[PDB]
Amino acid sequence: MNGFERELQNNILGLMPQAILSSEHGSLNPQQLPETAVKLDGVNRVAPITTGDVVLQSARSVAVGVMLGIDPAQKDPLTPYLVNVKQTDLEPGKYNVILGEQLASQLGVNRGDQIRVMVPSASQFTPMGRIPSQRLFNVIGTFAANSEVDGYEMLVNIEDASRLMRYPAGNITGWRLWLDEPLKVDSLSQQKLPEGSKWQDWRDRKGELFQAVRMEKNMAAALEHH
Repeated sequence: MNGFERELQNNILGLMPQAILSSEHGSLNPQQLPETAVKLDGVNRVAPITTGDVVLQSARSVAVGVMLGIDPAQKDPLTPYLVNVKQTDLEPGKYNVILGEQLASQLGVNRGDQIRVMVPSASQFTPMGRIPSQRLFNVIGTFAANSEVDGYEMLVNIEDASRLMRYPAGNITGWRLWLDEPLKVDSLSQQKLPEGSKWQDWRDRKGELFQAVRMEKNMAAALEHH
């Protein structure tokens, strides 16, 4: 690689979940499967996460995002890129949100504004048709990492995220993994997993990027026989 793999890993895969150990169906109960029980190879850090695709509406515009619900007390890879805002302000029940700076710009919002956050996946039935699980969140700041995630990721309190996802209280999406070697997810996904758990990874969202990694090695293989 021309630094290709290193750049992909530091600038794309650094700032998004590389993999998540979730439950087979629906949400995960961390009393059933606690952090202590996450015993896995090739993993150097684990953290709880609640994540999903969201639709955002401000006073002026609409946008798509990826909600990262985190334990505010634990450092996230985005923590160094926070712009004049502390992650610990994502207190549970406050429905605060730190937006990627470009996502904030698309929405025309600044800290002190509210945005409506919808999870159409988690819609509730009514006699008048299905409505998205939704709630207003309070913008408290931004992050600026100069990465694509600036345009769509947002950080919220994990419990607030779980509520929006309509999970049972105390449940989470699963355990976010940081991998020694994130380009090896295909092999890592084959390892022994806790019963009832399922592996997912960054290929779900960045399929063509993973294909590029594979095909660029194939190219090396084919064009440099030596």
